Amino acid sequence: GQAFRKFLPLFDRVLVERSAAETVTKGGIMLPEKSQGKVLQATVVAVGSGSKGKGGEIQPVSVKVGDKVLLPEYGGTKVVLDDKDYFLFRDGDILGKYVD
Amino acid sequence: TTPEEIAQVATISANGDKEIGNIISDAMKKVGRKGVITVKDGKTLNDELEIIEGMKFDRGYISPYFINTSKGQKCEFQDAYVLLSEKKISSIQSIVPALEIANAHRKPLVIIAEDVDGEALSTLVLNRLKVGLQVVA
Repeated sequence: GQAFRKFLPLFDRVLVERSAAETVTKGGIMLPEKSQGKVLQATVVAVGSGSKGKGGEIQPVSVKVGDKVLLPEYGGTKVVLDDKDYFLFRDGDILGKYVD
Repeated sequence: TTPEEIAQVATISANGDKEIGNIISDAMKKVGRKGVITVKDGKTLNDELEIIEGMKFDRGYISPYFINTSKGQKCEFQDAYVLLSEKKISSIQSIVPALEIANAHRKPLVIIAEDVDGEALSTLVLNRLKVGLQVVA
């Protein structure tokens, strides 16, 4: 796997940083801080070593560092790193990734 | 057929008081002969006539942060957009496009609703105070 700011997740756990939630719309109308919601869009910043589905073989993590992914509404766990937020997820919990 | 006869009738029926007849004839001339006139208690010595034109209703603003004129502690706009709703406006998406169409045309917005709850109130007052767009509820 790959470690991000001295943190290597184990197994198939993936560490993501949630993107900045919107605070203004296209026409200039700006939003309150409470009603921004929880953003489901993030970028994969760290990948685990991969879960051992069967003995004698290792299954790598499908996503890689630098891929824009769509997080589910539920299932993440809190990670604090130098007073910054990050979220740990399972590999199968990520709904999909953005290619460009 | 003449307002003088109306003044005479209102003077005679009010125990010979000429001022009551004059003010009733003035009200008849102002709001029409078949008009809505209501008698109210006064806090001064002499009776007075107040003519209320347009639409007036006994409802105020939702939040006291919508005040822009400090002379009478009222809120005044000229050539303003008005939005109306029979139901209570609650969600963010139900109030944003009205703000977009008020900001794009650069016109004031007054929203007549039942009640505006916390999230839409926060959106309205934050857009009023931060960027300076004009809106009342």
